[PDB]
Amino acid sequence: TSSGSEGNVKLCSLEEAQRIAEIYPIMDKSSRTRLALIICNEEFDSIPRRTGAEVDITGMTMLLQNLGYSVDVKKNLTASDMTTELEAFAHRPEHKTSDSTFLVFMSHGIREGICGKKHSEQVPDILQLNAIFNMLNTKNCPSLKDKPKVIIIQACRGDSPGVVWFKD
Amino acid sequence: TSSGSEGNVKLCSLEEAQRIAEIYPIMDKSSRTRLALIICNEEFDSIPRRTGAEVDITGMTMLLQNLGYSVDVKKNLTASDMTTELEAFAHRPEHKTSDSTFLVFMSHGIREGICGKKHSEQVPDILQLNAIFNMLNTKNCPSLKDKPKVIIIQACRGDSPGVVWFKD
Amino acid sequence: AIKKAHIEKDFIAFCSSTPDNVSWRHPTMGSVFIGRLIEHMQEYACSCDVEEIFRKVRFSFEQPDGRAQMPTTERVTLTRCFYLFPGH
Amino acid sequence: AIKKAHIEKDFIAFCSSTPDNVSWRHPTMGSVFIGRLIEHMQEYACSCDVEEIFRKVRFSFEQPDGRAQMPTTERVTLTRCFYLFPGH
Repeated sequence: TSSGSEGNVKLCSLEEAQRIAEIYPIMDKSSRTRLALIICNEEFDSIPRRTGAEVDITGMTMLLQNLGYSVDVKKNLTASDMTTELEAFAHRPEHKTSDSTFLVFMSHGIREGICGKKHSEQVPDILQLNAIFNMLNTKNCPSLKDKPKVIIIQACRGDSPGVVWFKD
Repeated sequence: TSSGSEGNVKLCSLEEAQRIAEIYPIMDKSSRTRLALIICNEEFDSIPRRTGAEVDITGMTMLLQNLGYSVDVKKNLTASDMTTELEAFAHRPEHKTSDSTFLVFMSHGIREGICGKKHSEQVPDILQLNAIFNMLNTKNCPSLKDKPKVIIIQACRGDSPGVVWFKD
Repeated sequence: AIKKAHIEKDFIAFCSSTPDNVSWRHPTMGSVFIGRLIEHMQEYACSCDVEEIFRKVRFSFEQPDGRAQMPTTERVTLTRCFYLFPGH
Repeated sequence: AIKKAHIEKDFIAFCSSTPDNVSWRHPTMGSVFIGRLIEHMQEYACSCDVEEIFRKVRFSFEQPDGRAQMPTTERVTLTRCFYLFPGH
């Protein structure tokens, strides 16, 4: 049933879990404090409005909660604000009593990275994927040492259609 | 036995293969023309000699042959020569009657990419990983469309030791 | 006593398209990649590790239409399989 | 008739270390990553797909010594499992 905390996520039965040395350890459900962060930019100064972004926010928020994560949702941030938010997320004490984390980024994007709210061609406002890794690594986030860190990014990575033609 | 063409690679039995819709198709052994390319830089103009590189060449060459690939070995190339060699490899007619390919790169390396033979800090001679993908993609190598392209790179990606300290 | 640990480990990134290339978003239905990811997570989290789920998402994009994209898994240092074990 | 195909698909890259970081090579024994990859390929090509083998190589590097490195899988657009099926 979809009435439970896991919603529309298909459950893993006890028999299936026993069927599954090479797996990341899962902390006790009763005491663990899983955290997830969604950063979504919808309204921009110079780039068109990202219509439908709210559907993405709703969908990802509910899914991550279904999977057991407490979800923080931050909207319409500059690359500087995104950096500050990531730094704060890395400092959260809940990670110590967590076994994993999810980070979701949704915005306009270019080849170099993810667009902040103030982005324009004249004055770039970009957050690089490299910066995300650095802020969440063992040096800057020791609490997530040995724990899976999943980064999801919705954004263009350039202007090309990503296709080529071929004949049969 | 290690006397066969597969050498020290453990064989997949017929029963194991049948045990294994979501797998890349394998072409007939009798007619397929699998190709692999190893580029290894050992002797440089300004960077120290890569002692032991010959052990790597021997090991990778023999392994790729064991797996069914005809291996081309090219040594001590500039980034320009590497580009020319990659372009030639992408043009090989054997890829048409192949199901996959392996590309191996072994050299000194920096954050930006793989060092050519003429590399120095004053005059960089670097091949980017991005260029390797571009030269082997569907646009520039249509013969390898839908076929696994495996790229292996031995090189530093910077000067850092890659470690941090923690206490128990 | 102090011990050494890898500075970067246990990461997986999943991008909506390949480098240089666009990602699509429906004005009312949302981003295609996001919608596709949710559906696959709901279906396969019980039985598949995250890497395998991401591969399945990729496979669902295989046949290109007028709005094509190929999600890319990036910078992977997962040393183990990450199973979500939904319900536990 | 012409049809559309993804410009970039069915790629997997495997690097000897993480970005910013060194990779090690023994003067007589060769590169650690290369040697470790060969051993894992010889053992696991029969039973595991290339992605899984690369993960196993990563796991073997987990405990850092005086010369640490963490091999990284990059830019993956494999839509299927790639099994080598050695012997066939």
